[PDB]
Amino acid sequence: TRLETRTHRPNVELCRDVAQYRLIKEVDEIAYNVARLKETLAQAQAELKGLN
Amino acid sequence: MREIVHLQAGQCGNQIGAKFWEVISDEHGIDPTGTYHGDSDLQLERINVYYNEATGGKYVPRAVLVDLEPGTMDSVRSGPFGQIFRPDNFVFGQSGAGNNWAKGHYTEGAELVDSVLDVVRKEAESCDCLQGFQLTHSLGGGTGSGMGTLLISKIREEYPDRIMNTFSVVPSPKVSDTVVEPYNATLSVHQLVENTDETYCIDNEALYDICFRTLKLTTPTYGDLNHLVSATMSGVTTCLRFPGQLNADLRKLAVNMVPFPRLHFFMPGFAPLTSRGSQQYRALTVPELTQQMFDAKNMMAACDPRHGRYLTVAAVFRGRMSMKEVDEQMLNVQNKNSSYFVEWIPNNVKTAVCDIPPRGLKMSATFIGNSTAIQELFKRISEQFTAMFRRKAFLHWYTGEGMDEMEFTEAESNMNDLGNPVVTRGAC
Amino acid sequence: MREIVHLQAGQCGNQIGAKFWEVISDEHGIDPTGTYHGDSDLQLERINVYYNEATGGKYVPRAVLVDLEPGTMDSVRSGPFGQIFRPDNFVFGQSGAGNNWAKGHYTEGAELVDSVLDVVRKEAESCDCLQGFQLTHSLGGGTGSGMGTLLISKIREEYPDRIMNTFSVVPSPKVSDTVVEPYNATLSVHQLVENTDETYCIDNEALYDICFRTLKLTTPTYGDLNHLVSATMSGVTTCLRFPGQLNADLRKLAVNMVPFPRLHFFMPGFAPLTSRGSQQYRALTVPELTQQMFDAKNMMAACDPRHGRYLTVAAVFRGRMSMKEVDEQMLNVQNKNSSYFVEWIPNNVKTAVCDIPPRGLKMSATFIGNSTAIQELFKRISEQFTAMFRRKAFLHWYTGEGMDEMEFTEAESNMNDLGNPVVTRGAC
Amino acid sequence: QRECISVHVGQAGVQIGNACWELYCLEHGIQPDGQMPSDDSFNTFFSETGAGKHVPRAVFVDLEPTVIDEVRTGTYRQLFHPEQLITGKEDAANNYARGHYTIGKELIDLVLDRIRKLADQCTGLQGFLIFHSFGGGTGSGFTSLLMERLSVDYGKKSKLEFSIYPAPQVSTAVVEPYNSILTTHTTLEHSDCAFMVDNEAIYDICRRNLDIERPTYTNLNRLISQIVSSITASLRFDGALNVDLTEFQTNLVPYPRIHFPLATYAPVISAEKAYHEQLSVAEITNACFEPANQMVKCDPRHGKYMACCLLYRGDVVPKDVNAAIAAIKTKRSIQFVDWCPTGFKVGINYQPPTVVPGDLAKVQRAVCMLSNTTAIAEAWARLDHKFDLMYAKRAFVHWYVGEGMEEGEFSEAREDMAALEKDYEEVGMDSVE
Amino acid sequence: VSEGFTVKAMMKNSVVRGPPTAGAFKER
Amino acid sequence: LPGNSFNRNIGKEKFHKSQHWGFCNNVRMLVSEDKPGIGGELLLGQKMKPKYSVFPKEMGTGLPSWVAFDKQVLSFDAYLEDEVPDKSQENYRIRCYKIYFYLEDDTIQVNEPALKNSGLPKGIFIRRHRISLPPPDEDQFYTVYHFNINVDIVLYGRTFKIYDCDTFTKNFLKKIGVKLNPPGQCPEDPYMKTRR
Amino acid sequence: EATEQSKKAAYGTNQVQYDVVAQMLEKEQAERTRRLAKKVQEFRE
Amino acid sequence: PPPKFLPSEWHIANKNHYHRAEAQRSRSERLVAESQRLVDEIEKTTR
Ligand SMILES: Nc1nc2c(ncn2[C@@H]2O[C@H](COP(=O)(O)OP(=O)(O)OP(=O)(O)O)[C@@H](O)[C@H]2O)c(=O)[nH]1
Ligand SMILES: Nc1nc2c(ncn2[C@@H]2O[C@H](COP(=O)(O)OP(=O)(O)O)[C@@H](O)[C@H]2O)c(=O)[nH]1
Ligand SMILES: Nc1nc2c(ncn2[C@@H]2O[C@H](COP(=O)(O)OP(=O)(O)O)[C@@H](O)[C@H]2O)c(=O)[nH]1
Repeated sequence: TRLETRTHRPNVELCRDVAQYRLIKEVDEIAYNVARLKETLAQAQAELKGLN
Repeated sequence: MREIVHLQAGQCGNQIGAKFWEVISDEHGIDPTGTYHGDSDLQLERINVYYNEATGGKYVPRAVLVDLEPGTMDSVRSGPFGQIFRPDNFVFGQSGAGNNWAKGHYTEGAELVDSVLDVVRKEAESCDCLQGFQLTHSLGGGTGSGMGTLLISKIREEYPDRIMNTFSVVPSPKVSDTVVEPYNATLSVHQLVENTDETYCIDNEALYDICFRTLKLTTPTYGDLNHLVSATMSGVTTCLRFPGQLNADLRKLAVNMVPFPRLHFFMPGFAPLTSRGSQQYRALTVPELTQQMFDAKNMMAACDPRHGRYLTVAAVFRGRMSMKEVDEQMLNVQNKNSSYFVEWIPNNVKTAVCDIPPRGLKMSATFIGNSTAIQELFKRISEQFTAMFRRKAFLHWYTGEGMDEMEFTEAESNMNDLGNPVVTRGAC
Repeated sequence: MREIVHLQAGQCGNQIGAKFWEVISDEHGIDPTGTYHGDSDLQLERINVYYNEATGGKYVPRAVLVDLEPGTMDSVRSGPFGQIFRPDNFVFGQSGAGNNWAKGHYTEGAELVDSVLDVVRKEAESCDCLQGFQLTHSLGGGTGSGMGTLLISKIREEYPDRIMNTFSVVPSPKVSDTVVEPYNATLSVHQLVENTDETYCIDNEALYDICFRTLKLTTPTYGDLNHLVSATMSGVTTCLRFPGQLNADLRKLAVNMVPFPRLHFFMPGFAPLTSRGSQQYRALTVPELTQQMFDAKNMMAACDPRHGRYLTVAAVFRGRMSMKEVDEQMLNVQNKNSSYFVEWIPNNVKTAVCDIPPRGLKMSATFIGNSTAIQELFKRISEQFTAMFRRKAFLHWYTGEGMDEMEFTEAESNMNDLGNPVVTRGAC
Repeated sequence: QRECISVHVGQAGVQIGNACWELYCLEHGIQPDGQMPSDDSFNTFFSETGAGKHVPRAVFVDLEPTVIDEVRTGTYRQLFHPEQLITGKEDAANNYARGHYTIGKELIDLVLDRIRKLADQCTGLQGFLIFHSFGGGTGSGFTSLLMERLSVDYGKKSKLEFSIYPAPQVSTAVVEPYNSILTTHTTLEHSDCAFMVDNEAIYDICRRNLDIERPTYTNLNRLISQIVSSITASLRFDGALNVDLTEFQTNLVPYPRIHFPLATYAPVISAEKAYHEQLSVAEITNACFEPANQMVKCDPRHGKYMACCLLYRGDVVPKDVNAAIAAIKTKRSIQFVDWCPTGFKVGINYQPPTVVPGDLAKVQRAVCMLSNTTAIAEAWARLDHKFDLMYAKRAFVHWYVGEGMEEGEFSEAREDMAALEKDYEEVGMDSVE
Repeated sequence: VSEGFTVKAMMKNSVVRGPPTAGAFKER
Repeated sequence: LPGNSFNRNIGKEKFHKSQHWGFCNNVRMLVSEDKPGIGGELLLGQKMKPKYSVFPKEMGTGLPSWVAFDKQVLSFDAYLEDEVPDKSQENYRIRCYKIYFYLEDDTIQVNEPALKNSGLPKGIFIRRHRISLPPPDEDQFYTVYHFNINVDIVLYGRTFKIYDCDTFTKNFLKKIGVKLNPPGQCPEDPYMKTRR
Repeated sequence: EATEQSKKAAYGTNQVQYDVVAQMLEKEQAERTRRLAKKVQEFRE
Repeated sequence: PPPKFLPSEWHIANKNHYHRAEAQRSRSERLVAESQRLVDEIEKTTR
């Protein structure tokens, strides 16, 4: 939502500031961490099958 | 509007057409259920060239599936894109060809051909302005040879001015699957001479060579061989399926590639072909596509083009690309290899370009070649036929189902009759 | 736009060029996957000398890998920069050289050289302006001695006006890694004399003596030795990849350093080399850089330059340096060592500087030397060769593979003939 | 693409081979049965079936049940293909002749058929590693018949042979002298590079180094196995300077006939002792030249070297070697024939030597040398004298002349062998010109 | 000399082999 | 930064070499693409390991899947819907299907069972082949773990709703360790209701 | 001239940094080898 | 009938069941600790 709001800046003010790349790396970092949760959840599910 | 009715004969034609319809459904955005889940409106812009409409906005192919045994219809239906055809179009008979051209032409095929022409008639009347028919069949063997020639004869009698595109699998010299392949090919090329408008000869040994030497696979199957058939089968007809600068439909290719009415046997080619490991390391451009088309290994027929002068050449490109580079490459090929092109046809290369490339690629280039080198194939079938026919083995089925020795003699004399003009055009 | 085709033969050539591609990918900014992650646009401006562009922006080296035994092919792939190479450029066979020049030149090398030449032509016509071929191989042993010389011969016959470079690891004076390496070195030098335009004679013990007396390592690796080779490999071809004042490419070095066509055997040298203790006792400037250049311990061949007068010296510096110091230092070396430079070639030293220093270093400089002192290597090879060829030992497996006595006779006569200019130029 | 069919002919061959496979199976992880527990390096000695059974590329062959009937009911009863082990019914009874001209013509066809099979199932044979035993029937006779046929059918293809050469003072059989001279008279033109080992020497080494004062035959085969793991290593593991089978010939066999390289391992220390040793690349190179670690009873200082092949394995920096080889080249007790300016074929595989739960200690570095020293002539001489001491009063000749061989051969043999004897002396002579 | 449509054909002064003759105007 | 002497040694004890360059069918390729480097380490690039099914120690005698896991298939029952003028009978069908999972090669099959006064295309619905996953992830295939009571399995754009398997599948999946869901009943087809 | 002095200063400091990095890493490899040897010794008891 | 087993196989089977249950529980507590680590690490780095 922050990036979608910052998209609507005017002509010159629409800039590549330090927080813009920080927000892009934030989105990529959250995707990476979420994927690591899904991998750990899949491992936990298969291990629950083994414990059963 | 221009539209084509798709006919499949025999197990080979049925599997080739099933792979073809998988490829066309993927290209035009149709799911295995039938519903359009696409990305661009150009897929729906010209979808009424192979797909009939419906209610519910999801489309049904205009394919008639002919076979003399009721198992390959079940296999095609059980396939992935198999429950997309018209169940009325599943025409089949409770009999067996037995790889007998006599049994595919003068018996039970001759009693199934009435229902075949009925469903063909219904599909052709449910149309606006027919371009023609395309039959997929194997030249050697039963069914698709005998049924193939019988349907082509009846359809050419019924519709005299519509195109006939027959993709025929010619028997290979190195390997074989039917004893009477010389008999069946010899008996079938005669009807393929005066009937079909474009016959494309595809050799299984050449498909072997392309799948192992260029594509460099380990375990290729008939699915992959029929896919190599289907890529060219779609690239020939992509110009009336998608927009493009300098388009060329089937007749605009046929006039430019058939200089004399019987010299319409072609060597097809597809050439953005790369091994899987080396796919990422490619620098795909128009000169590289031209190199791969004209190189004498991507031919899908077992006829080396260096053994005969090219009569006519067709190159149907796909993808956003510069026409100057295309003219560059065709002029350079003609200039550098001038003895392999005929001199009484100045600029014997026809060029077409389409805008939309196949999915997963950037530029495509399908190749059609009418050359002198088909004399090797036609003579090769003639000596195999004379070797099996001098002692008259495997002939009593044909004579008992109702043939005569002069029919086989006429067939071999007419393949020699077809071999002669290909020679006299290659030698001025 | 000048481009170079890289070629590597044998285990020694394969590992040297693998380290060379690692070093030059570090210099140009290419990751192991092939994408470009650089720092300045000067790396990408002339990246089209060693890297063919591809789709997706990944750059593929213009190198052909030749080895009769596909074991070092696996080693190169399993190394760090193994995914960067084209999978089609690995040309290998189902045989082994056995350290036999006969088995690398008159046998299965001949049935594999056609595929090598096809790959070479594919990498040479996908160009606009070719400059030269460079080959890395070992002078003593199989494959690289045999296939290296055969491939140089075939490429020189096909492309007669292009620079041919050969980085050859010569046999040692002290310890042999191949018993028949006098035979291999004689039979390879006989081809290398009347084929190539530049030859870099590199000795393992000389690279090693640089590795300890100058660098003060304790446990080197052959990876470190090929790094020392690759530094000179990159430093020779650096003005054609990076800007500067007084640029000099391969041919501009060749015209200056080859006075007569046979005397093109050079001694490479690369010497901003500071050790783990003496790096911080150092006052790095152009005069001491020239001192380490012209010191007779940074030679990469085991041949003492004080034993023979220099015919020609060239130095390709890299870095932002004033040229008064460079010009004055080379003049001072030529003046203060009068007995080591022949007087009939005034200012026999070529100076060429670039502006982009090797990553990490502020000011670097390569050194290439054609000297009278190359005669000792050929004389040691000749004397070991006549000591072995005298009693006809280790020769029955050359005659059995199909060579003759007269080929050894001609090679020995040619190399002893080559011993005559490289003593007459030292004796005026 | 690097495959090597290994033929073991004779009790020795099988017993020596049954000790090389324990190793090849641990050096590649392949379990006793043949199912790599839980990557493609095994394709030099083990084939992969659909089931996943890593099947060996060998043909254990003997003419008497016993020997092989223990590899078919041992801990490897499910690794070897039941048809790879080709046995017979009646042994050749220490009669080179019986196992070449009588009971040999009965198994040769089936043995050759399985080698044809094994070959096809390979994309690039590096050679046939044979394991005979100059002494008994098979080891003498069959090995000969194989060599001949395995030379026609499959040509050039290297045929490197490993032989248990007779001893200088021990010897088990009384007819040994005969068998040995006969097998050389018939396998001097159909071999390639015959490596050699004598039980007395390995026995001595096992007492002077491993401290085993009572060594058996298994304490011996295990070492012959680590020697082969060295020769065949650059084809399986990684290294700087590799060395394929085809190279151990064009570097060790000078003149055609002189194809009898000797063998010597380097760090044959034994646990406790290694605690006090640095086992450096020079402390193992020099050892390989020591006239005691030599695995064939022969002081090489009383002759002249012709070509050494040092194959190191483990932690061995490119320098250590160069420096060590140079130090050996400066020594006066290591002279080399004039016609060998260069006399070293070096190789450096990186895989550290493996450790079978047995004796030889776990080493971080090791070397195995192959020397064609001329001191092997004293051996051929002694052997010839014993053959002569008996062939005078035509001893044990009825036995051989009855099975089929023509007496003529007995003579012809010693005749040609004398030429080989002369050959050795000459290669040593220098030239004042 | 270049055989056919190979890479050796499209390189500067590359002479190309002609195709073989055929059975027309030839005795049988 | 890489200079002429800037390197490290390694303490590995594993130096296996994999034959990444070979021949099959007398042409030169990469043979495979999924073989590790030196010491069994995966190359930069390739990252795959399960691929096929990862079955537990049931029949873990070392025999492969095509021997120990012999002609034993897992059966399931499902249904679907669509509308295009050439039918079985009527709107809103619960067309019954029998799905088999063949264990010897990890494949699946969909088949048409029998209904009484019914003119369906009768027989095979999907041929035996290894069907991919619904594509967020169109590179993995269907293992045994993605099959259960009362679930939605997506095959070729068709959401088969599996409700009751059969006794052997219950026993086998109970052994493999997946908790089977409580069974459900297929809703009745309206024309089958009018016919019955 | 001051910028030039500064530039040379940067270059030299960076070179000395590289050298110290190398030396420390080597000290590490030295310890690593001793450990490997002592670990090998562990397998001999 | 099923084959009449031996007293040796009875103890071996019981011990192997014991070991399999214990090893599964050990790997299970390993994943419990790793799950706690992942959740805590990602919460802190997100903040
Ligand atoms: N490591 C090892 N070497 C063995 C073993 N058995 C025999 N040898 C060697 O084999 C030699 C004697 O065996 P052979 O000469 O091959 O006997 P043979 O060829 O089977 O002849 P027959 O007596 O007819 O059966 C001995 O001198 C040993 O060197 C063994 O079990 N282990
Ligand atoms: N391209 C392709 N060719 C096929 C396929 N299946 C069979 N063929 C070829 O078809 C040839 C014979 O088919 P044929 O006997 O005529 O089948 P029929 O028409 O049903 O009698 C064989 O030699 C096969 O090589 C396929 O799936 N794709
Ligand atoms: N600088 C350098 N030299 C090497 C390397 N590998 C091998 N050599 C040299 O190459 C020589 C042997 O190579 P050779 O047997 O001729 O290789 P072949 O061409 O495959 O026969 C040895 O004397 C080594 O000194 C390396 O990685 N770097």
